[PDB]
Amino acid sequence: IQMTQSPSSLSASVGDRVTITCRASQSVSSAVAWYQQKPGKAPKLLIYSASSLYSGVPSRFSGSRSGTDFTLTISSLQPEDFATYYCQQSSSSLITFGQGTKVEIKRTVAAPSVFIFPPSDSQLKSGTASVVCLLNNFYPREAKVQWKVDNALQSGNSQESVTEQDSKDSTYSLSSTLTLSKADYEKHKVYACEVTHQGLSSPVTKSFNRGEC
Amino acid sequence: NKQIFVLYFNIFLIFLGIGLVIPVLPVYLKDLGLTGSDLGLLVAAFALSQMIISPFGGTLADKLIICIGLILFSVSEFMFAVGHNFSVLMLSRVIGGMSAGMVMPGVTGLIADISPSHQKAKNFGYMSAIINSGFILGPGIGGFMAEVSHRMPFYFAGALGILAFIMSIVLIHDPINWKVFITPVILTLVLSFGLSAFETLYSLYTADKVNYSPKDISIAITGGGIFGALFQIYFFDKFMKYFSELTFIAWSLLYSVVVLILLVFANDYWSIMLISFVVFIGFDMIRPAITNYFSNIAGERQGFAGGLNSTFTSMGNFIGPLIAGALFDVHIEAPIYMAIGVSLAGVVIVLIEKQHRAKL
Amino acid sequence: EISEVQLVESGGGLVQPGGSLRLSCAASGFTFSSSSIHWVRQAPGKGLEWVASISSSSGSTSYADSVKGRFTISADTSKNTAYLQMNSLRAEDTAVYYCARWETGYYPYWRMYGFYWALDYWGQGTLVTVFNQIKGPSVFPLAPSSKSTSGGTAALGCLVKDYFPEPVTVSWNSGALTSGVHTFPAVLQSSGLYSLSSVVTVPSSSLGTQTYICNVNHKPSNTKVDKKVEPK
Repeated sequence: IQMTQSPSSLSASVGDRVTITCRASQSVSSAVAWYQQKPGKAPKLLIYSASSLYSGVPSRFSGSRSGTDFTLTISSLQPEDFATYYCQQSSSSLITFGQGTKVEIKRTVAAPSVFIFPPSDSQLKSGTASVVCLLNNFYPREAKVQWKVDNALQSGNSQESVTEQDSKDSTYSLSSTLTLSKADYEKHKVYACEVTHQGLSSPVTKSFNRGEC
Repeated sequence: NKQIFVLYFNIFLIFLGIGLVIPVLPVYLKDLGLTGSDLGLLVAAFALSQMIISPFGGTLADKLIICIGLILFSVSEFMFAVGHNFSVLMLSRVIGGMSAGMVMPGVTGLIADISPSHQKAKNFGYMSAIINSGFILGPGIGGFMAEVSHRMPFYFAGALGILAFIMSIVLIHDPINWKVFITPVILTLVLSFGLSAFETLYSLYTADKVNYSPKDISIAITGGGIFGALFQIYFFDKFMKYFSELTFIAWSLLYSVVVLILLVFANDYWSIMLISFVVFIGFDMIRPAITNYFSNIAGERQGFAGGLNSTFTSMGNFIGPLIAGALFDVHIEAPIYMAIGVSLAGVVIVLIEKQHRAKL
Repeated sequence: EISEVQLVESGGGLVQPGGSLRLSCAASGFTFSSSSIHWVRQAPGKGLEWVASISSSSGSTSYADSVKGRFTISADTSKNTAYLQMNSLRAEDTAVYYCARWETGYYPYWRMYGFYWALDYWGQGTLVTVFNQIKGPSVFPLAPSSKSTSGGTAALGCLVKDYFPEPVTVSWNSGALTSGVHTFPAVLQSSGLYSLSSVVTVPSSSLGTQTYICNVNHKPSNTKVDKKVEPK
């Protein structure tokens, strides 16, 4: 048994209508619940047996059975409705949750800022001299970096992780870290990171050189 | 003419008091805990407090029972409304079952002797139409009152109860053979095994077939109640013909199984799904039929006969829904065949009359 | 709504694979004699997943197929709690195990539509951590250069390299700088040692005057290393 749930990211502005759908692999019954989980807290129950509002829950969270297409419909989103929504199948004593739907706030467009940092002087003792090309205060998510050293692409040596949307400025932030050894570092001189993003009108690519000149 | 009109209000209050608790219970199901087993026990309180206590009414019935039972109802329902904790609500439903299983034999008996030898038409038709009117108007009245001070609906039916004493004490005035009981007393159980198992699950059978939001099914069943009432008002012609005493039940059961069979193959929400509510008409000519049958076996002491009804019809109405809910999950259509099965069992048991009529 | 039912859990922490934990979900404030207990979990990052269950009275210990047989769940009604064994631990079992309770029924009323109820109660959860190659973190500072991105604006931070296991808490000037801190979630590196950097945004003209130090309170390695950031 599975419970496929789509979509897995909603960028919906405040007060608009959203719809989240689950498709049971087998038609079970009217037994589906719709949890929500704030970041780093406990899930709460919103709708139980696929149609009934929970006590102490705003009237907007209107669920709807449709065949096997159980759906949750919020008429208007509010600043207290920005968190992950899970849908649970209460089968014959073999429970299974959903793949997870996130709901995220919209901003207009923010130009990402880029920084690059030389390797620390204590990296050279351990051989690995990791440099990082930073991305701070942007929206939206879609952005990526193609490194170059002596104007040559690198693949598989850069791992990157996004943060979550800051509570104040409502932007993301990104960082890609490149790890090498002194066997590969010392034969290369010119280092550069290139960033492209939707709000970034043209690619911006500046970085440093060996010698701290 | 006026004694009987006073008398109906007692029965109206009893079943409106059963119907008034639905739209207020979720308010303090969360205020007391009240897990699943506790709620099932709360249901069974009324069942096993109506079961054994009802024949006792017919033990005592040979005026007084109605008034003491109605004071008991008002006190019971007030103490339900107080609502300390489960130790109070459980005993409140037990004493309420006492009251509603003592007044029902009292009314069902005393109508059978004050009314003239035409005791069927107005008397029993309205006594089994006001029952359904109370069941309908329970939640309907409770909808407006539960919004303001959710305890208010409860003692509302409490307050009316005290009113239903005075009218029933100053507007009204006073004036063996266990083998022969066997034919209907088991009979009224069998349909109550499945008819209840039908009705209880009608809101779950037609939410897994063609989709019914709660308002549409309420429209369907209010229409069923109205168009069944308009058939059991002229009930006296149909019982005066159709070989009165016992033959009618068989024909109603064949009609009901026919329309259930037609119901199993009905899609199309408004055309051939809604209009097939008329099934319940065939299930609303039989409750007055068995009540009249009970009043007609016993020449005197009709309280015992009415009580023997009101105990085993409640036994069926309690056993049935548990079974139907349990075996509903193995199918979607499971409740219907229970109704079909018990209806054919009723057909089997009523046609035993010919061998019984061949000897005395 | 007047409810105070609190489910609590305790007993997480570092283990070795093949260890034996036994997680107490100490119930309270309700009649345990007839209720359910359900144990769910959440891996770090992913979504919820159900792993065990029990009915307190007249029930059988239902399990999840992927992790069947390595758990022994049992509820002791005597002391008002319910426990869950922990045996043959694999790296896929690092999680945050909530303890939860659910019911759902129907209160029917004579061919109308009557009821639905859920009763919902959840817990808080204990971080359960799995296979250890315990190592303190190595902190190196990402030195801010002289580039003048936008007037008085600059970025700096310290890199927390080659630690295992989660978590690490970083803070700047020991709580004196939170206005513009970024602690990127840790990424499971290929070599097996997690990494997690942190950077802040500070005015550029202020650099070389104040100080900045990051304090890695990596608890399971009992380690606290502070490195100083200076533009050089």
